[PDB]
Amino acid sequence: PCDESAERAVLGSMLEDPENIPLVLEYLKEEDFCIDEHKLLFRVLTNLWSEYGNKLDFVLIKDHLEKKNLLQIDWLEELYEEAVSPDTLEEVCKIVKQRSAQRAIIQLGIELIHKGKENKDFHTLIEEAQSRIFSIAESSTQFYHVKDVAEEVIELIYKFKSSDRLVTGLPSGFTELDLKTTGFHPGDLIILAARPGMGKTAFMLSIIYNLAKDEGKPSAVFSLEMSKEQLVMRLLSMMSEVPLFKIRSGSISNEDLKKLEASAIELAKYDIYLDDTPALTTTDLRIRARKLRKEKEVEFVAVDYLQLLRPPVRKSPRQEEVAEVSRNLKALAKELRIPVMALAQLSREVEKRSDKRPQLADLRESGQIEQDADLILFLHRPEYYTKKPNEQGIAEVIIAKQRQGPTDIVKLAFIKEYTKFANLE
Amino acid sequence: PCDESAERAVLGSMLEDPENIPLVLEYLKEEDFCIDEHKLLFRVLTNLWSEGNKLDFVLIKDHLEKKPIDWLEELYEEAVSPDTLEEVCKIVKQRSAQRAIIQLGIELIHKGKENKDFHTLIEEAQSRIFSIAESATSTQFYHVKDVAEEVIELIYKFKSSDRLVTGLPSGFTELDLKTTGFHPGDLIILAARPGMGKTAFMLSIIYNLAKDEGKPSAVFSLEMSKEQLVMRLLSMMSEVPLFKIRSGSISNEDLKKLEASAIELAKYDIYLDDTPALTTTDLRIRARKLRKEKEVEFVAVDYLQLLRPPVRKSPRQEEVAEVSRNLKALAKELRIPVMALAQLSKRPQLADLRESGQIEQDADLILFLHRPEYYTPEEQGIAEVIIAKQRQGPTDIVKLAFIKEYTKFANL
Amino acid sequence: PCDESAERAVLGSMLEDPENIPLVLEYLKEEDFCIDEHKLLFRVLTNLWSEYGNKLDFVLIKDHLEKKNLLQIDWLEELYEEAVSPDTLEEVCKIVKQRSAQRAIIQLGIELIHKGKENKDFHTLIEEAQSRIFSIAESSTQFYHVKDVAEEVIELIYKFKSSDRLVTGLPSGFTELDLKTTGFHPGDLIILAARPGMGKTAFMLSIIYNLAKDEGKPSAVFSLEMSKEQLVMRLLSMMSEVPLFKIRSGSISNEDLKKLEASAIELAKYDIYLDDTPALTTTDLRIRARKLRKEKEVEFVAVDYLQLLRPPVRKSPRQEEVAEVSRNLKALAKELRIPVMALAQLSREVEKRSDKRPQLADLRESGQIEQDADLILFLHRPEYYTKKPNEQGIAEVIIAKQRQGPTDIVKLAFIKEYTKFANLE
Amino acid sequence: PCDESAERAVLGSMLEDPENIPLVLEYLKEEDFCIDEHKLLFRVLTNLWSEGNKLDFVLIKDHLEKKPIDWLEELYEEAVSPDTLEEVCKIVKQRSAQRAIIQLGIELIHKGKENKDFHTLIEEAQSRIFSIAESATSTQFYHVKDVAEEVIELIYKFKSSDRLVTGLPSGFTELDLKTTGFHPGDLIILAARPGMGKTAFMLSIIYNLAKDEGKPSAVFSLEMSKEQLVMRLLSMMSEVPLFKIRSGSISNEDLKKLEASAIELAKYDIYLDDTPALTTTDLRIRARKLRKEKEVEFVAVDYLQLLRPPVRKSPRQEEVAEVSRNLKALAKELRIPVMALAQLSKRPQLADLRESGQIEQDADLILFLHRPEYYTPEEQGIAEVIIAKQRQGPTDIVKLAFIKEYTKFANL
Ligand SMILES: Nc1ncnc2c1ncn2[C@@H]1O[C@H](COP(=O)(O)OP(=O)(O)O)[C@@H](O)[C@H]1O
Ligand SMILES: Nc1ncnc2c1ncn2[C@@H]1O[C@H](COP(=O)(O)OP(=O)(O)O)[C@@H](O)[C@H]1O
Ligand SMILES: Nc1ncnc2c1ncn2[C@@H]1O[C@H](COP(=O)(O)OP(=O)(O)O)[C@@H](O)[C@H]1O
Ligand SMILES: Nc1ncnc2c1ncn2[C@@H]1O[C@H](COP(=O)(O)OP(=O)(O)O)[C@@H](O)[C@H]1O
Ligand SMILES: [Mg+2]
Ligand SMILES: [Mg+2]
Ligand SMILES: [Mg+2]
Ligand SMILES: [Mg+2]
Ligand SMILES: [Sr+2]
Ligand SMILES: [Sr+2]
Repeated sequence: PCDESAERAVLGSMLEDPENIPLVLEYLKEEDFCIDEHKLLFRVLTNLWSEYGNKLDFVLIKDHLEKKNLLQIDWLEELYEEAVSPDTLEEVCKIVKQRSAQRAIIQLGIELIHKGKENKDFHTLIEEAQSRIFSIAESSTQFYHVKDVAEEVIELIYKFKSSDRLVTGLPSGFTELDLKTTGFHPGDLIILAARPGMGKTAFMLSIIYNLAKDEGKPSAVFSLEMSKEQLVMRLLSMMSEVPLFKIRSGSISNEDLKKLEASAIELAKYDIYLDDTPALTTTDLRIRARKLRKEKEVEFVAVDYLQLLRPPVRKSPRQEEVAEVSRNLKALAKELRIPVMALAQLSREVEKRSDKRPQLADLRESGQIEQDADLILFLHRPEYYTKKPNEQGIAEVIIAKQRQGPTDIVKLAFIKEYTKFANLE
Repeated sequence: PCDESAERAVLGSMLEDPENIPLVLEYLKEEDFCIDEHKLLFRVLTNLWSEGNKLDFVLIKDHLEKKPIDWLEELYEEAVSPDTLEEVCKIVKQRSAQRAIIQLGIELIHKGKENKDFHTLIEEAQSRIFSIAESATSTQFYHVKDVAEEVIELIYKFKSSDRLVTGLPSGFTELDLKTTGFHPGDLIILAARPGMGKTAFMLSIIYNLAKDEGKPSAVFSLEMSKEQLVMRLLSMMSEVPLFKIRSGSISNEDLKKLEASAIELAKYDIYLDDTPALTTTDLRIRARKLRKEKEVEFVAVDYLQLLRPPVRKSPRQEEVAEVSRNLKALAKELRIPVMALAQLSKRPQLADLRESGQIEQDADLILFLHRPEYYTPEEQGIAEVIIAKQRQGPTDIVKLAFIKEYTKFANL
Repeated sequence: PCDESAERAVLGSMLEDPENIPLVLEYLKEEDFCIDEHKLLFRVLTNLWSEYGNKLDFVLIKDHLEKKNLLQIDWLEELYEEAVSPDTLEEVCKIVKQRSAQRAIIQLGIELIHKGKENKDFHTLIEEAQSRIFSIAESSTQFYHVKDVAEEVIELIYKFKSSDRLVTGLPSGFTELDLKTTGFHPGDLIILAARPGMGKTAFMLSIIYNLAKDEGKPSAVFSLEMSKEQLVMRLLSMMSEVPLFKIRSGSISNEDLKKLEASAIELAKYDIYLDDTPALTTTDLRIRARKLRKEKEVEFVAVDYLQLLRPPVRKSPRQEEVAEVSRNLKALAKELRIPVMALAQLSREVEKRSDKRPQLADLRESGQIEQDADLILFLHRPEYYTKKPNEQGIAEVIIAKQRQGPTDIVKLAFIKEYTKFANLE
Repeated sequence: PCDESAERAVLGSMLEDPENIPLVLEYLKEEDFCIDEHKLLFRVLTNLWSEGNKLDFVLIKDHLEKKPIDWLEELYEEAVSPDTLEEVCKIVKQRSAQRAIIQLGIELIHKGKENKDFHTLIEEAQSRIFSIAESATSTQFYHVKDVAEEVIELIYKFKSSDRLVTGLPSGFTELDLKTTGFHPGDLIILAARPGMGKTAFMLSIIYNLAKDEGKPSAVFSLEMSKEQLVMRLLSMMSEVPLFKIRSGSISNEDLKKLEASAIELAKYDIYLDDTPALTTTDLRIRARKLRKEKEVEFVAVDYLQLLRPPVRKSPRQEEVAEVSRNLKALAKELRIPVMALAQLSKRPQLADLRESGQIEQDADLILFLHRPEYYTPEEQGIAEVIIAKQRQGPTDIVKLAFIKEYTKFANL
């Protein structure tokens, strides 16, 4: 009817890292604990976290205990030992919650029988039972009346009205796309989806370069696909307009080198953070993105690419794993209050159709990703298909999903040599 | 917890006077009696009314001929005054109500004892608590006599009402004409290709419902944020295009319109929950509470494929079909119409929907949306609402106006 | 090697509700219990249930304990507390049985080694081992010789011979179908299967109406699809011949109302019980059907419809769940000793064939339902398909499975307006 | 538990006289000896018989040339009288039998210790107990010499028998002619579309088997009740149509015929189990006991798809194929022919059966039933039995008569 070993880890994980506390607070409340010992500890830490926030210590906790007189400590240290990982922490919180809910239900049953054996009004008992089951149901996210939501929406309209910006939110750097898309707003998820070799990795690089150079803003990229050196080397080729194949092959002119050196200096000026760790769990990416957001102030985060990410617990069907990863990414974007852009790859059936450009259906094949991506961009290169079209050297960016406006298409220039996207005229 | 003597006196009093029996029949029924012998005598006495009204001891014998005469005569000796009787009838009912509660208590303990996801346990616990609260009896079967009378009263109400529609109106006159309306306990499915304006059509329905019918509604938006959704509706009301809103391109004339729309919308009662992925069980639990607390007469879910079952099924279609069944069960339980939106992979037809996991079989009403201008020609400003399935019978089509910029539906 | 917590619940569940005892008796025997304490309790209750049957109390049990002197009681009350649900009861009985069987096997092994170390005849030991494993195997349903079965069959033939009935068993109300089908016999499962909108819900209503009116017999319907009000409202339309669409729309003439009122009076005369609970588990339906059979005496039960029912434990493939539900329904029909009729829906592929009528294969698509349904009926409306056939207003009932006779087809009249089936001429 | 000296004397006695060795060879074999040295000397001595019959010490040396001579001479000194020898041979065998039992005991403990469904544990426990009981030795391998002699004896029995059929006859002469018959340890599959009379054909087989061959049979009827099935057979015997039986339409002349058929059927030994859904493991356990207790020489299962494996498999075909393998294993273990009926989704052919989960590969014999009148013409009263697969080789077809009303099969 209860599990202590579980509660032990919940309290312990809260002791070692304070940040863990809120996470537990979302999952649990003081009274899912069977032990009064634990309910007190849950209470004091819950209060302590708000007052001291992140910098909560063990000596500081001890001093607070002494002032209260609540304390009489080795046990606390033992609990600290018992600390468990964030993923396991979520797991043990869940099992604690289920036991608690089970206890609560059985208790209601016991009471109703007792009340029933005694003589009381039927209406009173059932209404209270309704209230009690409602309370158990509440213990999480609730319903919102339109009046409260309306007030926040109006405030958002005010901020848009009061802005001096041609494009609200972070600009992409590509004028026609940037105008019709209205930009990248804080807390939304953007999806750049294209077939392999369509230049989405390059497009990401163009975006982050344009952001750092023109807007003077820092960005972060998790590159699961290519190493940080390859990413930077490609970027230098984009800046200096020295062909990438020559750089990698090792054939360069002294004049070409000086151009590359200068490009390196200018790039060093810009603030850009790279993580090339090959396969990250959503939990891993979340942790890294959190701290990177705190230490460095990043207004944009790119993940390349989506399919390379994996859930903390693997499932058998592929689609559920993707859909889960997507759902987390959107959750992260909101949490960080910055735009998050995830890249995605398209399956073979895209090119089996006579149109040869991407469609919404092609993305579905990967899962129910679309449901919460606030903007969806496709990349297409007809040229990719063959030599012949006299068109070539051009690439088209399709705007499959917008919250603001209708479906539209934007044509831009793409130079295969330097792997650089540029505005047409 | 029942009394043989307290109710036993009810039977005696019924034997003595045949005018006593309708009085007890009003207060209590056969199920409330603890003893089979009392229930049986209660049964025959109630049935005695139809087919001699006042023969007080020889129809008793007559009933015995087709079916303890000394014993009932002993019961005859035990009887009480009519003022006495109402009191003892009340105590018989409460003891019966007591049993129902105790039974519920035992069941609730059992549920806790079982092994299920706690959400499931909470969901199943709510259903039993609500059913017993409504019925006052553990048993859910109803004799047709009781149902028939209630139906007749309902028929009176339908006749005496000025139609329009006996069910909840969409706000669109012609569609509302072909459909009886949205009745309590049925599932309505709005299915269309992406960008056909089904999300907007839902907003139009709930808005028209709130303003004209003064009725509360609930929307579960799995796709777009509660904030995102609301701006939409404000855009529909004030007729200011979303692109202008966001761009910062708007003017003061635009604003005040948006503010007024915000005030007007705040007047209406509409509840929103945006949870990115809901299980059907979560949704019923939440809708369960929302129906009790705020009394919402309509529920919209956007959209269907975003929902998932408590236990995952294979591969897809069965999982989606499972969701449909759950929503239907929700509509039945909450006794309100529930509308779920669905996405589709010339016009659209039923076959296209079947590829999506065969929802058509569990649905009481199916609506499609089609916008010929979206495919792109010929002069047009219109979008058509198709009815694939109606419990009544015929498939029919309703045109309506659609404004691309405001994403607003209107009667022609 | 054993589980007490399990045995605790088995005894407890028997204490609170006597009816639970036989269920346990089917699953378990006195000696699957590791505790002598439990074996005594199992023994006394097993004996007690037969003598007192359903009305077995706690004071009465205590008095019996005292007369025996077996008793010396708080523990018994604690056991009563420990009572578990019917579904869980089945689950814990299973785990008790497995431990018991495991113990039994290991014991045989121990003995054989002991016997082996000692000097005994090989033939004697192995034969006894064969006997012992046979006993474990027995502890459930056995083989029946044809001689015993023949005697019961002959008795059934006698009852058919000695009957004054044109149709033995419950009549359907439709003369041609009723004659060739020979009727609905006690303890068999009938399946009415048709595509959505083919009028099976209406056909059920016709059957139950005809039963109550003509034969003066009570019936029960579990309507998972439509509410009790909708079901009754439709039925009133069938009786009064007032079109259903007018009733629901609210357009009626005072003359039409009086007809409806009279129909309500006549319907109130008939005994029909309705349960509109939306999704029932097989366990739920079984419990309700049991008590409804005991309190009210119902000779017919209809379930509309099959796919809406669900097993106590959900499985991943759909077909296994259906097949399980079917299997339970047949088991219920036998148990209740009354005919049980379940309605089933047919998938899209029925109308993808040029014949456009249902076939046995169409039903298979839903699972191995057919294996035990004692009669299978299909409904077909060619008219449903289009206006044109000059035929219309007619519906055909196909007799796919019969135990008595060959495959046959019966044509009947169907009025779309009133949603009523009627005999043709 | 063996004795070096007790058996050691057996070896000595074999050294002394070459007429002693066939006496011990009759009682015991090489496996019964505890020591490798004894087994090896036993081996060479047994093989010494074929290729000098009576050289008592120099073939010993001869065997040593191609392969402890002082030691065996010590064994030579230890020997005993021929009456003595039979006794010590008996004790060697029993100690050996002892070991087999103890080994079985250890294994049985292990099985209990493992984690499986208890039915599985009981099934696996039975198989080991039966094999050791039959073999008297833990090991199941047999040298071909022993098998060859048994085969030869069997060949004698086949030759000296008046055929007809060396295997179990169906009752239908021409079919029985083309098939050797139903032999012990093989799987026969009767596959046909619904209503082709495969259930009836089975009843005809088991009836003809019981009446003429005086042999017991077992049927697992998963589809129809034991009562339902039996009436059928009574209908077949008395030639009274089922529709008349049930309708109450029958006459006294009909009855007595049914009663006589009931008496005649009661004379025959036939065992029925109707369990709606059986696992294959349950079926073997039950058939295991039924074969031992009542000694049934034939088993029929109606029908195949209704069976299910101990562990569920995906999606379907593999699950069904698994069932086939299990039944084959059952036929092998019980050493009797096992016949399973199957349903099919011009004539019917092997391809149609393969769609059903590829049973053809595990089956020793495959029979199809076809009734051209059922499809409906031309004058006809006949149904054909097709052989798709025979271990011998050729596919062939056998006509037979079929009476629609009695559902009865007969020779033309
Ligand atoms: N190292 C390289 N050398 C030469 N051309 C390249 C190189 N990398 C990419 N390209 C060209 O430019 C495009 C770059 O796209 P890429 O970076 O592969 O995006 P994605 O990750 O979507 O495949 C490719 O289509 C290819 O034609
Ligand atoms: N500013 C605009 N100009 C033109 N069309 C627009 C504008 N804003 C929205 N739309 C159109 O309105 C439609 C909204 O449909 P929506 O309700 O989102 O459909 P669904 O519910 O299927 O997602 C989109 O198809 C979009 O093309
Ligand atoms: N409320 C109604 N109003 C008008 N016609 C109806 C109504 N309900 C059913 N019908 C007609 O009569 C038939 C009733 O069948 P229905 O009750 O839907 O059985 P099922 O459950 O098999 O679909 C339908 O085919 C339809 O044409
Ligand atoms: N009274 C009857 N009149 C005509 N045909 C009948 C009668 N009774 C049974 N039959 C036929 O006999 C056949 C019985 O076949 P059956 O052994 O059940 O086949 P299966 O084993 O494939 O189920 C059915 O096809 C049925 O049509
Ligand atoms: Mg890439
Ligand atoms: Mg939408
Ligand atoms: Mg229906
Ligand atoms: Mg059959
Ligand atoms: Sr109290
Ligand atoms: Sr001993």
